[PDB]
Amino acid sequence: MVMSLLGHYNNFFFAAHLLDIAMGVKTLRTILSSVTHNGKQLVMTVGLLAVVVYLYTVVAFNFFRKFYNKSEDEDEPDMKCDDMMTCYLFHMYVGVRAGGGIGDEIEDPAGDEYELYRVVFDITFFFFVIVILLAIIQGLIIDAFG
Amino acid sequence: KDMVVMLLSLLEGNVVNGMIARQMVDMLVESSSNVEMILKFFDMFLKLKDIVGSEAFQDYVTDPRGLISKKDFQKAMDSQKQFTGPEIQFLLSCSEADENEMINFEEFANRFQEPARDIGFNVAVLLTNLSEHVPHDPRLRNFLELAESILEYFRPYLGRIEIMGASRRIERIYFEISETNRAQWEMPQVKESKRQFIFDVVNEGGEAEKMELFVSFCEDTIFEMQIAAQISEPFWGELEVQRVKFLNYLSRNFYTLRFLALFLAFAINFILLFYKVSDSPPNMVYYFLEESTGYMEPALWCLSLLHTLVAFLCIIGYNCLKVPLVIFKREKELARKLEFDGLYITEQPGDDDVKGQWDRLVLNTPSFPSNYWDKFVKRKVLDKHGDIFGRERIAELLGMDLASLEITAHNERKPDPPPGLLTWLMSIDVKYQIWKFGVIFTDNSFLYLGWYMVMSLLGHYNNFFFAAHLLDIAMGVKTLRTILSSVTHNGKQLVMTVGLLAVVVYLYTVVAFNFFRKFYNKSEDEDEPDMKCDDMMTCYLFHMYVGVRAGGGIGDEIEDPAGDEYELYRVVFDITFFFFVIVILLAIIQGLIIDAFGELRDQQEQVKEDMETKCFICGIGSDYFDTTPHGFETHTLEEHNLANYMFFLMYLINKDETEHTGQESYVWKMYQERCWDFFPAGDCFRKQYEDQLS
Amino acid sequence: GQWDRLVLNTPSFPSNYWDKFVKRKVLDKHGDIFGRERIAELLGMDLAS
Amino acid sequence: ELRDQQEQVKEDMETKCFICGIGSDYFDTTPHGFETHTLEEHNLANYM
Ligand SMILES: Nc1ncnc2c1ncn2[C@@H]1O[C@H](COP(=O)(O)OP(=O)(O)OP(=O)(O)O)[C@@H](O)[C@H]1O
Ligand SMILES: Nc1ncnc2c1ncn2[C@@H]1O[C@H](COP(=O)(O)OP(=O)(O)OP(=O)(O)O)[C@@H](O)[C@H]1O
Ligand SMILES: CC(C)Cn1c(=O)n(C)c(=O)c2nc[nH]c21
Ligand SMILES: [Ca+2]
Ligand SMILES: [Zn+2]
Ligand SMILES: [Zn+2]
Repeated sequence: MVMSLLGHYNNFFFAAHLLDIAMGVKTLRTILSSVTHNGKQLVMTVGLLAVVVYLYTVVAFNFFRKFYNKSEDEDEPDMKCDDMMTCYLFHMYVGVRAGGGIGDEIEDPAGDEYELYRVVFDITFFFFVIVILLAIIQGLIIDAFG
Repeated sequence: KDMVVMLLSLLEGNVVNGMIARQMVDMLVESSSNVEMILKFFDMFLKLKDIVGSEAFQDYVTDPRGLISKKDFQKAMDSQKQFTGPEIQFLLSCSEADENEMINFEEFANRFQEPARDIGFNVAVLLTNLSEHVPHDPRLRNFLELAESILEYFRPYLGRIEIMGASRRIERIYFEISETNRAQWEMPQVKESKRQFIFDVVNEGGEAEKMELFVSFCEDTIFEMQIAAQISEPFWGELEVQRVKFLNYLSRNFYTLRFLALFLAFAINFILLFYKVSDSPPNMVYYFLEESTGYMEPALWCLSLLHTLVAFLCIIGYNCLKVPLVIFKREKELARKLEFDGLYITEQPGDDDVKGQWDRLVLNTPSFPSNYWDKFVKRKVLDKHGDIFGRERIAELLGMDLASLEITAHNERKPDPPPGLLTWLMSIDVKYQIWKFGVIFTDNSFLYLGWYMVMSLLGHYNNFFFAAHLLDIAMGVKTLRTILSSVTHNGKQLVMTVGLLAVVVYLYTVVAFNFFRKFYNKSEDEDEPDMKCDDMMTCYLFHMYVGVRAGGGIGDEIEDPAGDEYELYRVVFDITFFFFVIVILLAIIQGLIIDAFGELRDQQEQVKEDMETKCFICGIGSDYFDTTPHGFETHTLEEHNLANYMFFLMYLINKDETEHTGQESYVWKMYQERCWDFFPAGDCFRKQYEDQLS
Repeated sequence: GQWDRLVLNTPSFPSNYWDKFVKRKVLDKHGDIFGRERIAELLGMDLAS
Repeated sequence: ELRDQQEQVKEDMETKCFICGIGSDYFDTTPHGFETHTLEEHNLANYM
C-alpha cells in the first residue's frame, strides 16, 4: 500500500508491486525458497570472496601497481591500484565479472621480471574466485532443490 | 540408611515379581503406619524448605532481623494450605522458638535437609526398585503417592542403567548422581564434545569398538571436567597465585580472546585500505595513510601491538586448556598398548609410525603418566611381561629400579627436599619435556596459533602481513568451515583433475608446436612478431594461461584459420580443446563440490536418523519400544541413557571399593579388565521380562 | 514474553480465545504459593467482585 | 551414481550375510552376533 501511494507521487514506484508474483504463485515461491534455504551460507560465501579479493588487492598494491593502468593516453594515466580502496573496488567490480579474472582486464606481463608471479596470481584468482566459489553457489542452489 | 542398604542387597539379582520383593512389600504393608510417618516427615520438611523461600511467606515476615513469630508462622502455613493443623503444630514444636516466640525459619528449614538426604535417596531407590519389579500391586502405589515429593526431589539425582550381569540376565542398577557432575555434563563444551563423538562413531565407527570408543570419550570428558573445575574461579607465593589466576582467566576466556583478535585484524585491515603510494614524501615510493584526522596511524600502531599481545595470550590459553587432553590421550593409548598389546615388548612399531618412535623417549622417564591417571602401569607391564621378556629388561626400558620397588612397599620413604629454584631445575625431566614439546608442535591447532602469532610479528615489520589474520574467519565461523570442508572432501580428486588438465593442455601444445605455430603470433606490428609457440615452454604457458581462462578456448586468442590448408584441422583442435578442457573438466570440479555438499548432508541426516531410530547402547529399534507408548524416549532417558552410564563410572571411581555392591564390583572389575560385556547388546530389561511385564 | 505482560491485567485478555476463566484457574492453582492479591493485581482481578 | 553404488555395497555387506542373506538384526539379538557369524559360521574365505 505504501508503495502504491508513492506510485501516485511517481508512477514508477508501481513496479515494486510486480514482486508480488512470488507470493501469488506457488512455483516461484518454491524456487525462491530453494535460494533462501542456504541464504546464510551464500552470504558467507560472498564474504569469503570479498576477503580473498582483498588479499589479492593487497598483493597487487604491493607488487603489481604498474600493470593497473587503464588509460590508453600516456599523457593522462588512469591507475586503478595506486590506492588500496580503488584497487579493491577495481578487483571486486571487473575481475569477478570477467571470465578469465583480473588478468583479462590488466596489462600483459610478457617480458617482465614478475611475469611468472603474475601468471600464478591471475590463474589462482581465476580458479579460486571464478570457478570454485561460484561453483559453490550453484551447488548450494542444487542441494536446496534436492 | 544402613538398614535400607541391607534390604537393597537382599534385592540383588531380584527378578520381576520375585518372592523376596513380594516379601518386602508384605512387610512394608505390615509396617504401613510407620512408613507413612517417615514419608510424611521427609515430605513435610521438603515442603517447608520451599515455602520459606516462597515470597508469599516473606510477606508475613515483618521483622528486620528476619524472624517470624509462631502465630504469623501458623497463619503463613494455613495460607499455603499444604499442611494440616497437626502438621503445623509439629513444625512449631520442632521450631526453636525463643522466649519472644520468634523463629529463624532459615536454620529451621536447613536443619533436617542434609541429615535426611541419604536416607531419603535410599528410600526413593527402594520404592523405585520395588515398583519396577512388582509393577502390579495396589499396596505399593499408596506408598509411592505418599513418597511423591521425595521422588520428584531426587529424580535428577537417581541414576538408572541396565547391565548384563553374572546371572546371564539383564539387571537394572540404581545409583546416585551428584549435582556437580550433572552440571559439568550440562556445560556446553561437554555437549559439543558429545555431539562430535556421536557423529564420528555413527558415521565412521565400528560396532565392535563402539563401547571402547564410548569409554574413551567418558574418560576424556572426566579429565576435561577436572580441568574446567581447576580453572574455574569461586612474596614468591603471591607471585605464584597471581600466575595461576592469570593463566586460569586466560583458559576460561580463550575463545573470547580469539574473537577479539579477529576483530582487531578486521579493524587493522579496514585501516590499511587507506594507504596510498606516492613518488614524493607526504627514485623511491612512499606508502602513507590518507586521512584528514591524523588519528588513524597511532590507532593502527596500538591495534597491532594489542593484536600481537592477544595472540600470545591465545597461545598460553591453548597450552593451559587444551594441551592436557592431548597429553592425557597420548599417554593413555601408550599405556594400554604396553599393557594389553606389548608394543615395545613384543611387536615393536613398524618404523613407519613416527608417533611410535617418538613415544620411546618417555617410557624410561619418571614423569611418564603425569596427566594420565594410572601411575602403576609400569608395574602392571612388569608383572604381565617380565617372566617372558626379562624383568631387568623391562625395568631398563621403563626407568624402574627393582630394588627401590620392593622397599617402597616395605616401608614409607618421604625425603622432603626444601623448595629452591635450583632444586626445581634439577627436578625438571628434560626427556619428558622434549617428547611433550614434539607432541605439541605436531598438534595442528597449536601450529595454527603459532603461525597466527608469527604473522602478527611480521605485520609489525610490514603492516600488510596483518591481512593473513583475516583467514581465521574460517576457523571462527562454523558455516564457512563447512563450506570449505565441502571443497576439502574431494580435494585430492580436484588436484588430480588439475593434473589431467595440464596433461591435456600439454598434448594440445605439442600438436600446436608441430603443426600450428604460424597462428600463434600476438603482435600487430609485422616488423616485431611475438610468437607464442616457437618454443614448447612458451606455447605451454600460453595455453595454460590464456586458453583455459578463455570462454571459447585458445581459438578465441589465436589467429583465424579461414582460407588456410589446415582450417578443418584447427577447427577440430579448437572445438575439442573447448569441450574437453573448458566444459568437461570444469564441470567435473563443480560436480565434485556438489557431491561433497550432498555427502555432508546425507552424513548429518544419517546420524540424526540412526539416533532417532536406535538406542546408542543396545541397538534395538524404536519400533519395539514404541509398541509401548513413548517407549523409545523412556528407554533413552531412563533405561539406557549414556549420560547415566558415564555418571555410573564417575560414581564408581569416587566410591570406595569396600562399599561397592556385587553389581558395582562386577562392573568395576570389568572396567579394569577392559571388558565391555556388561553393556547390554540386543537385549533389554523390557524384552527379558516381556511376558511378566505384560 | 515481555509484550504479553501488558494484556494480563486487561479485562479483555481472552477476547478471541475461548477460555474466559483462565485467570480464575491460574488464581486457584498458584495463589496459595504466590499470593492471591499478587495474582489479582497481575491479572486485573477484583477478589471481592 | 558411483557414490551410491559404493555406499550400497558397503551397506549390504554390513547388514547381510553374503552367504545366507539373513540380516544383521537377527544375529545382533545376540551380542556381536553378526561378526561372529561372518568370521566363524559363514565366512566365505572358509568356504573357499
Ligand atoms: N541411549 C541413548 N541415550 C541418549 N540419547 C539417545 C540414546 N539412543 C538414542 N538417543 C537419541 O539421542 C538424542 C539425545 O537427546 P538430547 O535431547 O539429549 O540431545 P540433543 O538433540 O543434542 O539435544 P540437547 O540440546 O538437549 O543437547 C535423542 O534424540 C534420543 O533419541
Ligand atoms: N559371509 C561373510 N563373510 C565375510 N564377510 C562378510 C560376510 N557377510 C558380510 N560380510 C562383511 O564383509 C566384510 C568383510 O570383512 P573384512 O575385514 O575381511 O573386509 P574389508 O573391509 O575389505 O577389510 P580387509 O582390509 O581386512 O580386507 C565385513 O564387514 C563383514 O561385515
Ligand atoms: C578420566 C580419568 C582422569 C578418571 N579415571 C578414569 O576415567 N578411569 C577409567 C579410572 O579407572 C580411573 N581411576 C582413577 N581415575 C580414573
Ligand atoms: Ca562391603
Ligand atoms: Zn538400549
Ligand atoms: Zn550367513
